[PDB]
Amino acid sequence: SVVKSEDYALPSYVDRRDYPLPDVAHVKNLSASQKALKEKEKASWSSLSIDEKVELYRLKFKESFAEMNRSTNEWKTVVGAAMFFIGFTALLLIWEKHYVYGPIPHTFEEEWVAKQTKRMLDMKVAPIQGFSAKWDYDKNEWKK
Amino acid sequence: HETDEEFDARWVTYFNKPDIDAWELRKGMNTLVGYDLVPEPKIIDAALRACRRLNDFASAVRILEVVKDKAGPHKEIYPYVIQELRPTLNELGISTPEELGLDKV
Amino acid sequence: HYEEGPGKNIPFSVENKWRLLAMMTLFFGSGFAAPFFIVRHQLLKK
Amino acid sequence: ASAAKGDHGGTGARTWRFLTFGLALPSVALCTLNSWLHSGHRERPAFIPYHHLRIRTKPFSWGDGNHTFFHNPRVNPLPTGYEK
Amino acid sequence: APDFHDKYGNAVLASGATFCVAVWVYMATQIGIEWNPSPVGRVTPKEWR
Amino acid sequence: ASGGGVPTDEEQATGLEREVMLAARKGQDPYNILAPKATSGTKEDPNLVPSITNKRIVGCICEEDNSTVIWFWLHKGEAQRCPSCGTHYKLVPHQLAH
Amino acid sequence: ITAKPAKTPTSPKEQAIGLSVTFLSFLLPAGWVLYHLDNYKKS
Amino acid sequence: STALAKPQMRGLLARRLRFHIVGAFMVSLGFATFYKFAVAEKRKKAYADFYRNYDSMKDFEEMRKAGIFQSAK
Amino acid sequence: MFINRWLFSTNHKDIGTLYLLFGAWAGMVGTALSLLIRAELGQPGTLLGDDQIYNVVVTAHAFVMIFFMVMPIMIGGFGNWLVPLMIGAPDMAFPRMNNMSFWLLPPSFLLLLASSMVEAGAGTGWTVYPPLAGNLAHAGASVDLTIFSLHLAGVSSILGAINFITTIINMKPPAMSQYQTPLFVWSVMITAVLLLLSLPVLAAGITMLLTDRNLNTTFFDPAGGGDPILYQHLFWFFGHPEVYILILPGFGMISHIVTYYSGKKEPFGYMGMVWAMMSIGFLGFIVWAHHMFTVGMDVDTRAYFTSATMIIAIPTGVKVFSWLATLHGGNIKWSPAMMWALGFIFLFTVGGLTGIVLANSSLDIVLHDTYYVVAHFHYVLSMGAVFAIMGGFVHWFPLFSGYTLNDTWAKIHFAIMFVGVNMTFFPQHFLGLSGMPRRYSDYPDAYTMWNTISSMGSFISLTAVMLMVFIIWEAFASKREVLTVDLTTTNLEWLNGCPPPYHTFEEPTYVNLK
Amino acid sequence: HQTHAYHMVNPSPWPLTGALSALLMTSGLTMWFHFNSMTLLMIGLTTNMLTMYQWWRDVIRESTFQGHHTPAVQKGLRYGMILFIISEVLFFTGFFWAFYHSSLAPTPELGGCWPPTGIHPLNPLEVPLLNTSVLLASGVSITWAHHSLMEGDRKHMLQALFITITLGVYFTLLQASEYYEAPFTISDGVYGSTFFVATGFHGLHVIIGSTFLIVCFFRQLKFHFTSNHHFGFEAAAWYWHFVDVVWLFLYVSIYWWGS
Amino acid sequence: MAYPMQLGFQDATSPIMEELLHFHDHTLMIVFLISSLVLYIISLMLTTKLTHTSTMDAQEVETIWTILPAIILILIALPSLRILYMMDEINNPSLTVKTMGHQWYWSYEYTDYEDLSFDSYMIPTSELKPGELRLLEVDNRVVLPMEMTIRMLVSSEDVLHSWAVPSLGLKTDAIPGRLNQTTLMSSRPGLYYGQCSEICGSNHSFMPIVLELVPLKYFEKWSASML
Amino acid sequence: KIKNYQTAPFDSRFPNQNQTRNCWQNYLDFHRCEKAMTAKGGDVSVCEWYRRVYKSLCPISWVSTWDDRRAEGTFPGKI
Amino acid sequence: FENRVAEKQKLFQEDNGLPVHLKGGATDNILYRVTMTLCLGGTLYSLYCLGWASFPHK
Ligand SMILES: CCCCCCCCCCCCCCCCCC(=O)OCC(COC(=O)CCCCCCCCCCCCCCCCC)OC(=O)CCCCCCCCCCCCCCCCC
Ligand code: HEA
Ligand SMILES: CCCCC/C=C\C/C=C\C/C=C/C/C=C\CCCC(=O)O[C@H](COC(=O)CCCCCCCCCCCCCCCCC)COP(=O)(O)OCCN
Ligand SMILES: CCCCCC/C=C/CCCCCCCCCC(=O)O[C@H](COC(=O)CCCCCCCCCCCCCCC)COP(=O)(O)OC[C@@H](O)CO
Ligand SMILES: CCCCCCCCCCO[C@@H]1O[C@H](CO)[C@@H](O[C@H]2O[C@H](CO)[C@@H](O)[C@H](O)[C@@H]2O)[C@@H](O)[C@H]1O
Ligand code: CUA
Ligand SMILES: [Cu+2]
Ligand SMILES: [Mg+2]
Ligand code: NA
Ligand SMILES: [Zn+2]
Repeated sequence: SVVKSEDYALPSYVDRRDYPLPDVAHVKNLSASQKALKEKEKASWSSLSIDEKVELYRLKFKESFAEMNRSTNEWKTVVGAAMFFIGFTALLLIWEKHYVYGPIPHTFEEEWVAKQTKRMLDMKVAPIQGFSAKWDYDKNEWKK
Repeated sequence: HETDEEFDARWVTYFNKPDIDAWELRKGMNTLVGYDLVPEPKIIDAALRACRRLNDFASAVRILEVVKDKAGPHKEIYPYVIQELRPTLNELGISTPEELGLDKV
Repeated sequence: HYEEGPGKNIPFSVENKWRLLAMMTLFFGSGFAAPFFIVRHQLLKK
Repeated sequence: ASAAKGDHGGTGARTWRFLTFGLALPSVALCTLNSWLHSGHRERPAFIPYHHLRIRTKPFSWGDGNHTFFHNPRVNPLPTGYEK
Repeated sequence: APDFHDKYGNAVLASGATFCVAVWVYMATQIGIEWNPSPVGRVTPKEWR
Repeated sequence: ASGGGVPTDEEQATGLEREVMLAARKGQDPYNILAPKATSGTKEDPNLVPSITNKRIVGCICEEDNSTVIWFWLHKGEAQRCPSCGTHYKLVPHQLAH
Repeated sequence: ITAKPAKTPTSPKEQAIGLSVTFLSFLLPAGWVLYHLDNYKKS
Repeated sequence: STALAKPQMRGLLARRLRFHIVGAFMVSLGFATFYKFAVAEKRKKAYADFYRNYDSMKDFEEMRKAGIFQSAK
Repeated sequence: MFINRWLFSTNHKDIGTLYLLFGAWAGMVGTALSLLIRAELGQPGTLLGDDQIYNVVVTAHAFVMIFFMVMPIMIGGFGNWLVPLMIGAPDMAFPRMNNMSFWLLPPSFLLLLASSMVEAGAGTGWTVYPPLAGNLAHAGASVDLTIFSLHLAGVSSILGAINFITTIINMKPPAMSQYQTPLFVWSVMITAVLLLLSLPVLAAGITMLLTDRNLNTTFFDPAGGGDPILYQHLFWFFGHPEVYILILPGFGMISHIVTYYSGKKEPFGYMGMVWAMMSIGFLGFIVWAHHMFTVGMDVDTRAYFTSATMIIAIPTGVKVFSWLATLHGGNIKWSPAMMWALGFIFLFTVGGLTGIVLANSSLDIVLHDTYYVVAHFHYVLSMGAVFAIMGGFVHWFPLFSGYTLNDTWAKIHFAIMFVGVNMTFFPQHFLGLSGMPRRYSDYPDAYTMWNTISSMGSFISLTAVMLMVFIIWEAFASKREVLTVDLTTTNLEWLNGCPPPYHTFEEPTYVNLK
Repeated sequence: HQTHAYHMVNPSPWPLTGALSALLMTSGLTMWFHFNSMTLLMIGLTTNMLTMYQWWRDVIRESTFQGHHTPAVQKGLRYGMILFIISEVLFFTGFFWAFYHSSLAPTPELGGCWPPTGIHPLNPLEVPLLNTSVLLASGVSITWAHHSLMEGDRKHMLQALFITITLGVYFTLLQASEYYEAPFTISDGVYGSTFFVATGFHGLHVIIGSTFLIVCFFRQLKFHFTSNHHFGFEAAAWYWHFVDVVWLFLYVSIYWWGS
Repeated sequence: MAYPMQLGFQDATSPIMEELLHFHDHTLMIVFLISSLVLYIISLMLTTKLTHTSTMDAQEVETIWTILPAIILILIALPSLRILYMMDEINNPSLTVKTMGHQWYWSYEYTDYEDLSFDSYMIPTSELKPGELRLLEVDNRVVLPMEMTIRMLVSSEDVLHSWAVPSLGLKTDAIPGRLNQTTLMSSRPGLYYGQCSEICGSNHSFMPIVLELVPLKYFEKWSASML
Repeated sequence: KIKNYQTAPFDSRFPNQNQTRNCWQNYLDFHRCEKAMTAKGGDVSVCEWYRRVYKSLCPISWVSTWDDRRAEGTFPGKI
Repeated sequence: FENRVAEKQKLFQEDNGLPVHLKGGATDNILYRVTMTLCLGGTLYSLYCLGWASFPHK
């Protein structure tokens, strides 16, 4: 039953839906009852009990298809932890805004922006679609 | 290649070989489940009888699991096949994975 | 001959995980820190 | 082409030695005579300080910075003209 | 037998999402970042000349 | 016009280069320069794979022109089959340099 | 792939320690430089 | 009891593939149509309608009176 | 012992280890330069107060990421570790030369760091165009130190390309034809033939820039009858092959990772994938002047370069579709390397498509030298290369080290990196279409919002990079040794165990002809 | 014990010393061009030369003396030398490209003509024709050398190889004399730039190839070569034909067509 | 000029620029469709338990996936090359103006009749008049007649620069020793901005271009007053 | 006499984006003509077209460097 | 001259565990020590020179 490094060059056991009959049995050394069970398997399988049938399955295979195919909760740990580190990055960006960046230029002040915005509409910036197109020059207001 | 009927007969004959060995039984099933189809009952019948001649109950059950797995989300296919094999399952005393509790996760 | 095997086919020791943490910290941290320090150096020259 | 000679029964050492001394080196002798016959210094041209010549965007790393590496005073003027 | 994800997954999901949302909302809205969004529908133009 | 004085490989080749030359003379290939030719590969007439140890990697190109080669360790003992095509191989260990 | 269990398991506490030192090793020296940019800019 | 009817057992992956590649083609046609009307024609019509009765001197005169130009007051 | 092994090596695995470590340390330098770029741009105004420094940091970021991070990891690192094992060879053809190609890299890197420390750095762009890179506008040693750094990096790579071509052509089992070799070994052969023919032209070009700066030649100075545009032709004649060299070994790794995690014995359409890589490598020599559509080019020459450039989409599309047809019908294993390859396939396609928009010279007039070009190459190059690298690295790390990674932590790393790169580069498209120039230290105020979001994105990828360094530590700290690996019958590099012995294939594989 | 035919090389210090000699040569050219000093460059040229000598000495120990060049090893070296020579052809191609770009569309600073106003080109029928005859001649003698070796003739291999080396030296002295006599210089605009950088790098390869044939000459004097195994002599002959071919393109392009 | 949060191109000021907008809309539709198809197929490949892992035959499918992409490329190339040749066709300009780049400002020469030339520098942020645009305004704009084909010739007196005006679809490198030519025609009066677009050293970001498009008679008088 | 000049017309000799040689050819033609006229005691007025063309096309600094080099005797074109 | 390659073949095939670059004898060690001294000492000297060149000398 123990798999060793020094066994790498030998056929090994795998549970894969797409390779259902692996190259070796799951259990290679049998107990005396396991051995007699194998002897019993050579007679009609209708004489084997359910528990003996299950045991013959489990000597050949490690996990059933239902077991090997099961879904897990790992996605919760992945998505949660990715969110936590993304949240941590925002701490870094709060530190950089507080300690690294100085004031932005005065052209971002509310009054500058209001005047600059008028002057864009005076020169009809993007008058066909992008910007002045959205201003109503008759009603003197943004188009609804 | 060949007709459905031809393909199925070739696989029936492969598994019906009297002295098929354990290497050949595995090679067969592991090759067969590479194809885009759920094997016909007649093919599964012949591979379960090869398991009987090879004294291998465990591989017969696993062959039933793989028919179910090959059907993917088409849930009507596995009960149809088990229906079809029922005289064989009875004659050989093969219990289904469900009868053995091996469908529970 | 040379040592073979996990942990032995590499030019750094993994025999102690804390000493490895310090070596990895200094290795990757020195690459990462370098350009910050080269910008500091060029801003300090005028 | 085929050149105007012939051999081909075998291109071995005897044949390539025959080409070495019968054609290749006589050629070199003839060209050596043609050269060492149109030798003799020709009269150097008037200096004109054209801005596409005698370029100096950085001094050279040797001498006074202003002489080329195989500078020949007879025929290579400096930017300011021929040397004394 | 419960692995790490069965035991901690719901907690990791819930707190990681809460924390992430909280700290990005705070960074985006409370610390003076100027996003410079469009003036359209928001700015009253004012005489400049 | 012609003379001698240059050694021949028969006279002066040494080390492994001399070993390969002398083996080729006897039609042998101890250093694996040639591709072995397949047998029919049945259980009765398996491909014979020489080794100087107890296991050797085999690549099987199951059909001519396949681009996929199938690789596996072949161990001393009963013949083993390619996991793709079933062709048989049997290890024949030992020796080299006498 | 299958593997052995770890020869020297790294518990949650030891991972928090490894992650924190890895993070400080990149954050602190750059943080120091950038904190002091203005001391350089007019130095 | 009732026996179960025999289902399609062969080619199920190919079948699924053909169904959805056809579907993706239909959706592609849908999107081209939406896009040609929401974007591409929309643009042609914005430009066409802007220029249809456009008066460049009038636009210039409005710009001049708003004080935007160096060369015109 | 230590010095004989690690400084005098003649072993392909150790030398490949060295290149992975070198490239990883380069990638930290490169990433820190990229964070400086985006910190300067993260809000309007000046951060560094010195745009000559901002230009040096941008120039260094590209040379570090291209010559010291991608090429060493992909061809020096994965090439040396994997190509001999995938063909059953006992080492490279020239095992001691192989060690000089590695050792030329630390000196080439020291010269580039010297260039940034002396004078005011080389603030030229990684294209180093004269006259800005000439001796009046960049007087002093910095550009010359950059030129030599590229000379030593060129010779390392030209000798590596001779070694990989010879190894791949001469050292396969006698029965294995070239059409039995894995796709990664072909992707390496083809990258090496591109290196062999492209690098010598860039060495000619930058040696002429060196003589124009120091020996009073005038190849690129109109005062002597030279022409700055001649430099751009010789730079780009190398530069377009260089971008396919950066991605080709990524395409090789991706074919193996998608085959492996789809549980397939082989990629779909193997000879179509060989044809596609050879076609892309051949067309990669006849398109370079799409880097020069705004220099004053004749209309018929623009037409030809637009049409020849677009043709590359045909063979590249065959490889994208063939990777999709390889996933088709697979038993998909969602391992972290699979995630990195599927991210590659989608993000490489986005970037290749924005390349096709730029191939249209009439649209390129408006888009050239804007952030739409930066968004193009950070999708196809920065992300395609880096994601194939990360997928390779997480796939093959248990082969090279003998230890496993924590797959959950590796999934977490993937997720964070995927968010970061997309937040950083996707808005650069809007910046480009609306006309923001590249290589600027500050922008008109209208460009603030996309710049602000792109710079916040850059910090998210930084958190991913830090995490990845912890993930490697934890694997080495925990020492989970590999026991079993699936599909060795079609992945020869794993069949000698993990890590394989120092000498492998001392007895070669037996492969029959038949 | 291996049972393939390829060569596992002993761990060696020459790759590291060659990489560091590269850093010293380039550091040293920087020092010479900007910090007025030849010190680093001279140490780097000296280490470069020691590195080449010991490295190639060891390849000769490995092959002639230890027997590690089996036919598979030798075929790999043939490919390596062909791919190297292709890389050198692409390097010269950059210089021919710069030549044709400048001379086919001469700018107004030149007078809008080629050769530029004020340039008096060498007469291609004088020394340049001689140099052409000298290199073609040496291609014929090195072929005589190669056949004498394959035919097992020691004295005539030595004489033909000597003659070939004497021709290489004669071309080098000729070209040195032409450079001194030339009335234009490397600073004479793009005419001087293309002429001296393209012929100067060719001249450097003539010196390297001559040095390589001189090493083959001393190896042949010590009986290293056999009549069937002599790859260093084949590599030196393929390199020498490369140098001859590059010269033919220089002569036609620069000296003849560009005059 | 660009405006905050803009996603696409500046509105077109010249009829070449409107052509490019329609061509970009056609190309972008094709780019979205392909990228969204590959993302969709990826999700489809990954969302079934059905398997098929045996060797698959590739020659039928490689036909569709080489011919369909070839047709899509020809469907981009055709309108693409139509625009290219249309822009190139003989125009007859009524005016030639030269611009020379320098580190770091532009100069302009209008010498068809008189000798008019001047330099044009960015307005420093601290000197901007209320409402003016940071990094974009200049002291001396390039005044030009609207509704007229103008030939711009572009060069440099020092390193490379590039003279760009995105709303007019223009970008032409400025190379010392070369005189590159491009044509400009504005459908509208107004102020059109652009920025130097080839890295030329430490103030590459700070040498903008501003065109001021006005009726010809204003342009004549402005020219006279700039002598 | 044949005037109303607005700007230099399209010249099929120089149809592409680089107009350096158009500027240069008209500068040379002007000065060659003016040389021909001043010599053969005719009138420079006939050289006008080339003068207008090279003025419209050539950068002022090119014209001014080339005039200096003609005065200096180092102008490399033939006049 | 006489052919003495067989003597050299014996020398370099001596089973003494020496790597090929030192197997000719003491003279190899001395050449190796000269080369490596010059390379390492030159490399330290080039780092000094970078240190010197990294700062303005006004
Ligand atoms: C990061 C912040 C982004 C801010 C978003 C927009 C703001 C809206 C303002 C407010 C909306 C108001 C309406 C104003 C209309 C302006 C019209 C215009 O002139 O139009 C020109 C515009 C048109 O742009 C748009 O019409 C916006 C659509 C954005 C493209 C769709 C992908 C959505 C991406 C998701 C977020 C980004 C990160 C993930 C992207 C992942 C990689 C693409 O500009 C472009 O050319 C950008 C596209 C660059 C080309 C690269 C294409 C590759 C495809 C991408 C993947 C798609 C398949 C997967 C489908 C998507 C699955 C992920
Ligand atoms: C990995 C590196 C890499 C790769 C592979 C590519 C690939 C391509 N790139 Fe480029 N590119 C860069 C790196 C790369 N690029 C860099 C670094 C620059 C800037 C250099 C500098 O200035 O600094 C650049 C610049 C660049 C420019 C110059 C822009 C400018 O400066 O104005 C152009 C112009 O055509 C271009 C085009 C392309 C094209 C058409 C491809 C094609 O090979 C892409 C092919 C892929 C697809 C099209 C997607 C997959 C296909 C399908 C799904 C099939 C169906 C598709 C269609 C029918 C369209 N790239
Ligand atoms: C007889 C033919 C022999 C050729 C060799 C002779 C000279 C010195 C050695 C080095 C050879 C290098 C090759 C070519 C490099 C550049 C120019 C050399 C050709 C030459 O020698 O040109 C001489 C100028 O030399 C000069 O500047 C000499 C400057 C010498 C410094 C060389 C500078 C080093 C720069 C080379 C960098 C090399 C990068 C290599 C890339 C490797 C690939 C990665 C011409 O002399 P002149 O007085 O101008 O005119 C003659 C007037 N009577
Ligand atoms: C003033 C002088 C200094 C000039 C500066 C530059 C220096 C000059 C270098 C000249 C090159 C000398 C090369 C000598 C190689 C000797 C080793 C050798 O030739 O090795 C041979 C293998 O070839 C091999 O490695 C082939 C190895 C081939 C090497 C080819 C090298 C060309 C080098 C060019 C370097 C410069 C690059 C150009 C700049 C742009 C050994 O095999 P055989 O010959 O078959 O012998 C075995 C038989 O005896 C068995 O019976
Ligand atoms: C782009 C990569 C950068 C990412 C963001 C980096 C995130 C920052 C991590 C913190 O870095 C540190 O923070 C300080 C403050 O928070 C500094 O202390 C400074 O601040 C003090 C308090 O104001 C003093 O106590 C000290 O002297 C000191 O220099 C400082 O040295 C530094 O190491
Ligand atoms: Cu001028 Cu950039
Ligand atoms: Cu390109
Ligand atoms: Mg540009
Ligand atoms: Na900034
Ligand atoms: Zn087989």
